[PDB]
Amino acid sequence: MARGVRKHLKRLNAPKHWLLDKMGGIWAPRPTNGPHGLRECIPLILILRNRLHYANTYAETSMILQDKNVLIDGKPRTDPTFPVGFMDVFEIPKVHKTFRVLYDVKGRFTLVPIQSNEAGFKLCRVQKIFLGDKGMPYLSTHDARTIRFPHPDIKTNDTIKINLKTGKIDEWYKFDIGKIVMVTGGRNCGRIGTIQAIDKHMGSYTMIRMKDTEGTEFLTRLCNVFVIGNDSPAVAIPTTKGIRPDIIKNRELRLRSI
Amino acid sequence: MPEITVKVRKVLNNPLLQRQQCVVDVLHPYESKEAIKAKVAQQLDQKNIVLYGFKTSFGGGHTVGFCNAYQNMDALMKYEPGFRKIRCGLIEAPKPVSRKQLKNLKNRRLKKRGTEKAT
Amino acid sequence: PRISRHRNSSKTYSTPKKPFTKPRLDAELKLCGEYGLKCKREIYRARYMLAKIRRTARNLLTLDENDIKRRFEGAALLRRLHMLGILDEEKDQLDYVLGLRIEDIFKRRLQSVIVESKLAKSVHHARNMIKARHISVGGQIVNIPSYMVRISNTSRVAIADTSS
Amino acid sequence: MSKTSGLYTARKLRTVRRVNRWADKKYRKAHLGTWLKANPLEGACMARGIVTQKIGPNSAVRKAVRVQLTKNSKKITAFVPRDGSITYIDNNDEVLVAGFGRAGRAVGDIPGCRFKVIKVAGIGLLALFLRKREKRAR
RNA sequence: CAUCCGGUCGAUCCUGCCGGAGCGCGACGCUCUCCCCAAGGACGAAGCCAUGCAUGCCCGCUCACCGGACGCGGCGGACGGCUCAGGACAACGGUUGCACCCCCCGCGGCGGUCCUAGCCGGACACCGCUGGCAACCCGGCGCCAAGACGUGCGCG
RNA sequence: AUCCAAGGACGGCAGCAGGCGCGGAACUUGCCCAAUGCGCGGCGCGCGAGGCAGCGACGGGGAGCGCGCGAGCGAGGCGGGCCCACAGCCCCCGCCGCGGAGCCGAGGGCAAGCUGGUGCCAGCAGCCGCGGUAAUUCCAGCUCGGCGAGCGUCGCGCG
Ligand SMILES: [Mg+2]
Repeated sequence: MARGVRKHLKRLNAPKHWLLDKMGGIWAPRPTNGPHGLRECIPLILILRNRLHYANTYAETSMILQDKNVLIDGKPRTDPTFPVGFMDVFEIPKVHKTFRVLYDVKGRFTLVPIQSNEAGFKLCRVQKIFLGDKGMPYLSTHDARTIRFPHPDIKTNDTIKINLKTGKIDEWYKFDIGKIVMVTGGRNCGRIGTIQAIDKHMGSYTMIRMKDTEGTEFLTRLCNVFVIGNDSPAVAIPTTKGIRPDIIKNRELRLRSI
Repeated sequence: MPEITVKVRKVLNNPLLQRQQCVVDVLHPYESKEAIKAKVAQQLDQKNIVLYGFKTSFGGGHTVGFCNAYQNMDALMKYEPGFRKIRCGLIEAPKPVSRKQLKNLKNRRLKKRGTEKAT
Repeated sequence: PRISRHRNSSKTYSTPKKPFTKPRLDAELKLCGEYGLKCKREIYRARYMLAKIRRTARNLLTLDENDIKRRFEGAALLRRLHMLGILDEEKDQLDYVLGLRIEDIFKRRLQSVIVESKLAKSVHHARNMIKARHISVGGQIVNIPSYMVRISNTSRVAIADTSS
Repeated sequence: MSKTSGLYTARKLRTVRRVNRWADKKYRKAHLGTWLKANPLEGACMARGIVTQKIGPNSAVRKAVRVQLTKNSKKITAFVPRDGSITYIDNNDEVLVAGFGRAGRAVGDIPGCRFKVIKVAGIGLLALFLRKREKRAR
């Protein structure tokens, strides 16, 4: 048993969806604690070197970050291993590139370019309501954020809209049947659909039944269901409408692209 | 002299690095990269460029590589692997010292106490 | 550990369970003579490939016609076989695959296409020419005798533009 | 019929096979442990020892030698096959001794011999019988 | 990628074993033109060790020398790497829980403190003089620095 | 187990190389942090982690010792490129141009036969068996067969 926490991470043990080459090396970046966890995040360096290709090595990323050339939720970050998660805001004013981090159908991270009208807020999921010191109510979110004195109408599992400049709630979408959702966990990551039914088993998980826009139906547990508006998404989403094609169609598309 | 036609591919702008990304392929069914520098310069100072990755395919017909055009020399001076600078006509390379002797010196120094500038 | 430990590797051929069998020896020698084969490991490689194709075809054939896996795998296998030219274009049923033989594999070798184009005097002459680097498959010169040529490049195998 | 065939009878089948599989001579000799302790070679491919004496329906006397294994200190006899190799072995010479084709059992008409000599002073017997190398150092 | 052959007899059919024929793991012998990939003191000695190396860095504290020394202080050294001795309802693998728990860095919040505040007090390090002992090790006196130590203004 | 100016002091390579012993059995006392990451810290430092090279028939893959009645082409050396932290190495370019196969066996299983020796001796032989004067099986020559830069022997597991 290791006498303390773990500071390394073998490349072969890294999450599958990060898409890291087997021969790249023995080691891989180790994300640091922050807004999101290890298995629900991705480091900055991977976005800035293996995707956008603005850097070729660790050193270039170090210089770019320490020069303060990237903003996260309106705040410059200088850690190459800082974790980037879901429904976050990515801005690079030098090239005027604004992205919101969402999930693709295949179950991997993607950058959705956006406008200036909606980059001042983010959507977050509320999953804990509790009493703090002196008995003052609080709440928490999927990005490790705490807000004091919320409205009583807000309950757990809901979704909250908050300005980037100020962490003040603007509007909240309830968790109810007939609302569009985005799956964010397991075999169905990235699929968009509307709720149809809710079944609860005492002392265990709660299962949600949704129907895609084209009629496909699927299930998952309530721990990975995210609300994105009332019958219509509040934010801009990737080109495809959360439709997971079959193997035949993907093979056809690959053949066309080749 | 078969005229050597050279292209540019995967061109990207790097205002963060103040440089321009480039993939260059040269068709010589070549002048040791020096003339390729001029050719890339005309495609996109001639000394604000550096060429590092250059391989020759089987048969020698096709050769592809990567470029790197910097806005000004100071940006290059700041952003450039040191050994690349030595390979290019940028700086002189001082005679390196073996790390073994450095390690021995460090250990001996760690041995002595107080003022150890003697060794 | 070193990164070299993760490099995969496997063999590519098999040896007959009964070695000394006169008909097999004579047939193998005859095939070497008609294809000018160096040693007997090439025939073993060919049999390995043929066995893989046959096993895949069998497994797909046991399944129902409307099986999604059956459709996918059969389509991929047929596409590969056709692009290689081993199987005729007019055939698109998995059943025909079981009737393939190593000779069809040999006919698509570089020496084969070289000879049937009348570009060479013989299989041995073709091999010796291939070694000296006088041949430009597609637009690229190739010095591998066992290089297999696809349909789209058979019309494009020429003499090296650099050879004397 | 004779054997059990009920749907809830796997335990009995496992026990029966476990008990009855000890009846095979080969399985016994391989998994019992007696042979490994009684074998002077202790499961090794071949051993290094020291020779100490030369001796030898068919009526042909076969040439062999008495040896003592360095790591074991028990005595055995190993038989030098190739012609003219008696003279190539001298008393008190280091040798390497392996086994015949049949593990454990005697081979051929030779009584009480179950090993072979394959090296003397570090030179392969085959390499010397064909004159490839020479034993001028000993 | 569902294979068999020789041996009990004066001859024949069986049971039954012996031997042969293939693959892989290692050791031994012989031999070896070219390229690519690539394991490598584990095999009842977790036996014994010369030699050399494997953990440093720096944001605070400069009347040190001409700021680089040094030392106080902070972070880290509990990660990484070697091996498989021990241990057989244990470890380990899948699946639950803490409404019986602890948790550095980091992220987000919160921040009300009972009874000289234009800024408090004394030390030690390095260092100067003086010295012990083969070596390892330290002693005594002496002014001086803190995001160090101590006290501490304040809406319970 | 070590040093001692004999009163005292000091150690734990199952970390990287190296050495003794053991065994059938296993490599350089090399260079560098440029890459992948870790600690500290702003325009960097350090890392026997890690990378590069050296030995290396554990082993795996791709070519070759000719085709033809004359031309061509390898390996090999000399120089320039490219690559590399520096050097190699692959590959490209000009000049001169080393063509080399062994290990088993020939009664059956099991594909593959001519003289001279010896005489139940010497030896072969996984089994059956040969050798007591043609020895189709030993020792040599010729011939022939198998695989092939690999071949054979020993022990273990699967079949
Ligand atoms: Mg008080």
